[PDB]
Amino acid sequence: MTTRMIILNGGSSAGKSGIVRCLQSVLPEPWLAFGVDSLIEAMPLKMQSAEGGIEFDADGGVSIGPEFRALEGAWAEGVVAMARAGARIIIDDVFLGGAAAQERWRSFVGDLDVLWVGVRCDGAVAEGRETARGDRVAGMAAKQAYVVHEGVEYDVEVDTTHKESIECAWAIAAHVVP
Amino acid sequence: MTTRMIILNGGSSAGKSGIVRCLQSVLPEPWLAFGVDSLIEAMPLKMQSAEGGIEFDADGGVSIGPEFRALEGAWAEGVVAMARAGARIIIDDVFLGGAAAQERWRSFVGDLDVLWVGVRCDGAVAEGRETARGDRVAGMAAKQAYVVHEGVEYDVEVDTTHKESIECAWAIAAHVVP
Amino acid sequence: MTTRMIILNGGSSAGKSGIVRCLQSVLPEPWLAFGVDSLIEAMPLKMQSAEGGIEFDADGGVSIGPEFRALEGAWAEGVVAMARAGARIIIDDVFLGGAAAQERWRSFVGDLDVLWVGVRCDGAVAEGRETARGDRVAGMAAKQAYVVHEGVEYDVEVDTTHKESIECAWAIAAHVVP
Amino acid sequence: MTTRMIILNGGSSAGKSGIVRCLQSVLPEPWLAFGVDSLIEAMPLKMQSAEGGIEFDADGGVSIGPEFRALEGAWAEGVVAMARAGARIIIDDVFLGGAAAQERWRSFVGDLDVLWVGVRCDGAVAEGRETARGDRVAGMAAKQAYVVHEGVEYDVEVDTTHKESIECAWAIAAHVVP
Ligand SMILES: Nc1ncnc2c1ncn2[C@@H]1O[C@H](COP(=O)(O)OP(=O)(O)OP(=O)(O)O)[C@@H](O)[C@H]1O
Ligand SMILES: Nc1ncnc2c1ncn2[C@@H]1O[C@H](COP(=O)(O)OP(=O)(O)OP(=O)(O)O)[C@@H](O)[C@H]1O
Ligand SMILES: Nc1ncnc2c1ncn2[C@@H]1O[C@H](COP(=O)(O)OP(=O)(O)OP(=O)(O)O)[C@@H](O)[C@H]1O
Ligand SMILES: Nc1ncnc2c1ncn2[C@@H]1O[C@H](COP(=O)(O)OP(=O)(O)OP(=O)(O)O)[C@@H](O)[C@H]1O
Ligand SMILES: [Mg+2]
Ligand SMILES: [Mg+2]
Ligand SMILES: [Mg+2]
Ligand SMILES: [Mg+2]
Repeated sequence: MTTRMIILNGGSSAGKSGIVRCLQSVLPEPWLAFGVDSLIEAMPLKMQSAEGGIEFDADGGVSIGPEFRALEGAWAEGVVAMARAGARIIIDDVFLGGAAAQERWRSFVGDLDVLWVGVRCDGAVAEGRETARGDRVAGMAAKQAYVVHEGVEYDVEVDTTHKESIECAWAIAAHVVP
Repeated sequence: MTTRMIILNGGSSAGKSGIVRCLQSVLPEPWLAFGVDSLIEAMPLKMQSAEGGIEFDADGGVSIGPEFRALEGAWAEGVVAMARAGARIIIDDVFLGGAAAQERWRSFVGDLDVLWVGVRCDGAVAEGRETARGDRVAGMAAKQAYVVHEGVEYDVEVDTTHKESIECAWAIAAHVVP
Repeated sequence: MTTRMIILNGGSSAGKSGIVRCLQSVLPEPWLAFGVDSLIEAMPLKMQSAEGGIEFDADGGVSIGPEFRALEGAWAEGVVAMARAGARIIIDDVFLGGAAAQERWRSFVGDLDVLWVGVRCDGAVAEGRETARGDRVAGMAAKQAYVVHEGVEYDVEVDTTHKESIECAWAIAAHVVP
Repeated sequence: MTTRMIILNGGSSAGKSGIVRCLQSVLPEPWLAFGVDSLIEAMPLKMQSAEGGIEFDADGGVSIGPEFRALEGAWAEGVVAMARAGARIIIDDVFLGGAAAQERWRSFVGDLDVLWVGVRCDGAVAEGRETARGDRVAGMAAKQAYVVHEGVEYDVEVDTTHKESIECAWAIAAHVVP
């Protein structure tokens, strides 16, 4: 019944991190937030230049090797263990592998009560926000806007194309069982 | 005729910096961007704890003393001199003093060809974005959403309540004379 | 035998994060880094204004309430679970409670093979670096420089007062069993 | 007599920005700080991918084109105009062209009272700090450690190899005429 973990999936610039910060403010109990950004931040800088690490193409493409996966996997078991220990966890990720990525997460969460959230946004709109964010490599938002949702099953879906982050946070918070 | 400087005015979280980065991307010639954020960044950290410096109240209020003004004034003459020297300058500021703030800027720009831009956004919407930005002191967006525009005259007005940053950038870019 | 986790303890501005980034570069296998900075970053922003959250005094003091501890505890079990799952973890923390803080960590790591590292630095020198870092609240470095080491037991001790981060990283890396 | 502007020159990771923040804290009057970092930040992001913009090689090399120079030049006249208007300015730059770079600055400052500061640091030590800073492209520090000082004339020279930033700030502050 009680929601232990909230997992958001959406393309780059779809507005996930904004929604996450809104949720942390809205939800009464303290929720810990981790995601693709914090993981990469925690990983050695050289992982971004490594063999089977992660590589960001100049056109917005992304390649993930086994070195990166091995770590991410251990990290996933860790966040789940945190939830199991009583910490409310919010995870924002990018399911590059679509359904396969969701399945990978399912293998780690087991029977933990999870709230699966989909964060959609028009490709062209996301691209604009990517440019607005100033520093982002161009091309990622457009490339990930749709494929990351293929075959993915959600409990709640929000679309930031015409809805503010705080509004999507309200919609999501309503599906969180205390 | 040729636009030398673009000055944007709007409350906190109205979306100015996003628009500025979009303009830098859109406009063909290179535009240098400076604003309230970069100025404070350039000022001594102690200016934020000083006598007649700048003080951010816990409720989102802002107080500016003479020490801060003295510097800002010299800085303003500097950015104008940059434009005079041929650098295309974009300035994003918050006219806390309404018309008075615009008048102060006018005293510095002289007959320089300037494009005055107003960036409006619904107070409640701006507040939401403030929360989404995660780290912002709560209360500033609501407090500045309307008063900073009182008596201010613009050449172009954009409203980010229902328009993306890139879209507002297109509207503004159309009024920029090459 | 094989080192699974490296735990660094030292006062603010002692140079922990610099050493951690050097270790991630030096050590051949990928090491995940988490610490006080990333935890606070992951915690709701409101935790910094909460009842039994964390509070940074204007003079550099720090108060931790039960709300903060509850989360930190679950988080600690999580990073340990990550190590247990095969991820090499580096943790940089500030043992405000001295030996008590180390004991708390011991209760979580169990028999996991851990490398306890002490990072010392002259109080006045740390204070200077605090000022140099530009944005840091003044007073923290001096306050934490010595008490955080009282009764704490280390496997390796490095002193950054006259040694570069990369040098301390070499000293620490030599005690890491592959 | 009265010092109007302080210009620091040194290779990447030599510790310039740390010294600058120490100076802003130490010096009694408020000093505005601008440098290579703030300029690039103010320039369009695309300047880093442009024809005659700025390009950072993967090995730490740096190439500056005419597009970048044109802007920098106008910007230089601007900071000088700020000083002329009464704002105390601190500039931290990297004289890639050695004496030629200092000459370029001289053409802009005219007879303005300037304090020329040299910030040296052992190449290998700077490289280590580069790694410690975590995110810096490797190779820049070593490449710039010595050539940027060739034929450059200073009023004060500080060496951060064995001196803290705050200490170098004290040495520099002593040559600042009120
Ligand atoms: N609902 C929204 N309406 C308009 N702009 C938004 C909205 N949500 C977020 N933004 C803006 O979009 C930009 C990018 O969004 P954000 O960083 O939240 O995306 P993200 O999905 O977290 O990105 P990534 O997947 O790369 O980590 C930011 O500048 C953010 O402020
Ligand atoms: N048109 C928009 N639609 C939705 N979200 C937007 C829009 N423009 C900007 N945002 C988001 O609003 C937040 C705050 O906006 P931004 O930082 O651009 O405001 P600002 O006016 O520059 O703030 P300040 O005055 O404090 O410097 C950011 O998270 C940004 O991504
Ligand atoms: N060995 C060193 N010699 C000189 N300066 C150093 C050294 N190690 C780190 N520094 C500098 O000291 C400053 C503060 O150090 P750092 O941020 O690494 O400390 P920290 O212990 O991680 O801080 P906190 O506990 O607040 O997280 C930084 O500006 C850093 O570059
Ligand atoms: N005197 C010092 N002793 C030890 N570490 C130092 C000293 N001064 C600075 N550092 C550290 O060296 C690193 C790099 O220095 P810093 O960023 O100040 O260099 P910089 O010359 O400003 O770089 P750039 O030219 O790329 O802008 C930082 O992590 C900083 O904390
Ligand atoms: Mg995100
Ligand atoms: Mg702004
Ligand atoms: Mg640290
Ligand atoms: Mg610098």
